[PDB]
Amino acid sequence: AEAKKGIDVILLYRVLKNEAKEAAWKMAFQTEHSNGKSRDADSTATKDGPIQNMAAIEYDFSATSIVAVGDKHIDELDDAFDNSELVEIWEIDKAEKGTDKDVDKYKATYFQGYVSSFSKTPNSEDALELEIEFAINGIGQKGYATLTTDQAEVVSYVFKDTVKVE
Amino acid sequence: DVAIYFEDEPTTLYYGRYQSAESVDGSSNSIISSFTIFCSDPYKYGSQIVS
Repeated sequence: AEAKKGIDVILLYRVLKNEAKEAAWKMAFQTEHSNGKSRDADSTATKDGPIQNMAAIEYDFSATSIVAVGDKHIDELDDAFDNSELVEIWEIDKAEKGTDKDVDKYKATYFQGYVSSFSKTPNSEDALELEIEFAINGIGQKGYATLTTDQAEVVSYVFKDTVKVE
Repeated sequence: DVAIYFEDEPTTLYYGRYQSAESVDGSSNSIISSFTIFCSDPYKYGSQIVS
């Protein structure tokens, strides 16, 4: 079988109030992100053995990227953090494709939440780095999502001849 | 009242009776707890001497 690479999972964002004007955009130069879920297990001891009682779900979310020059979406995220508005998040997997009624769609998951951290540490010898954390309401939903052509490929050059370009 | 003897004092005598216990847990078969004895005559007697 074949292992699954971690470079095939990307993230998309969109501010909630602009859901009728634009499609979700992709943040550039992503390095890693972490997604975790957990439940609190409460144990009660009886004469037969421990019995576990489970609690609600807690989400732990984080992201990391490199700030690019001329990118205006970081300003949108900063304004959303300042004014405390809702943000949508998509987690799209590029290694899975749909079969019957979703031919050009990938498996994904849908979240909404706020922004609760915004940090950056510029040093004298490295590149600028950005770290974001979220607080998520409710329970994430499952389905299939659409990726445009320019957000799913990498650009490279092709063969060229040895004559002057006209 | 009854007589109470302790092994680390082999030459003493006590007077008292059981008063109350402490709550025990019902989730185990090895239990540690305690109970209280109430002595109203507070003195510790010795052997009897006839002279």
